[PDB]
Amino acid sequence: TGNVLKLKVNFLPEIITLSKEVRNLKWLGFRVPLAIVNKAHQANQLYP
Amino acid sequence: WSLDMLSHPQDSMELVHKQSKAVAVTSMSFPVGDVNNFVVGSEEGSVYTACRHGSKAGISEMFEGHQGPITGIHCH
Repeated sequence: TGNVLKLKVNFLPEIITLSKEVRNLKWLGFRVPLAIVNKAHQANQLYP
Repeated sequence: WSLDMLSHPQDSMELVHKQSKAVAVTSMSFPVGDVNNFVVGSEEGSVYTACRHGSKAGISEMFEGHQGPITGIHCH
């Protein structure tokens, strides 16, 4: 009540997905889609 | 990082090469009993003996063996 607002970002959008992606690229790029592989390539050394 | 210098982890002894992948390490703890073997245990075994530097701070003398993600990684 009062139209106040906190903050949020998009890092939380793939928490468990980042855990699974880390394990996937940890072994060999597990059974996921090709878009997930491209996202892993654009997020592995980019999550910071 | 150093004991007084921890504004960023300086000694980034990556237990992987410099390619483009999230080559992770499942619950990579160091060796228990202070044997300092930072065993970087990947999702498919590969419990790398990730040390500080040199030609052995990684998966050179990888003390793996875990059928799956080498998670409980701490020596005797």
